[PDB]
Amino acid sequence: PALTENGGRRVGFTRIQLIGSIKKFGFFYEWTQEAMDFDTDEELDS
Amino acid sequence: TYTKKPGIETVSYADPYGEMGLTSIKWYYGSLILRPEWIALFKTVAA
Repeated sequence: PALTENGGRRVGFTRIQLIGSIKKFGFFYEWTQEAMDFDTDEELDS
Repeated sequence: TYTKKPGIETVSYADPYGEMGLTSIKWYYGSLILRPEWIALFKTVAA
């Protein structure tokens, strides 16, 4: 900058934007009754 | 008379830094000649 003894005439300022996002996630599994009754292990569900 | 010393003033969109000073003199003048015949004027050329 150079302020002469006269003066009379600059700076500005800016801001930026940040954007996120929420994404859904999940899964599942299935089993039959016979799988539980006739299984070698009796704690398979656990 | 008015006077704006440099500082917070002149400080304006013209001069944001406000480095100028100002002093003014104004007055009102006016006269009427009641009797012009009472006023005498002679003209001449000198050396």
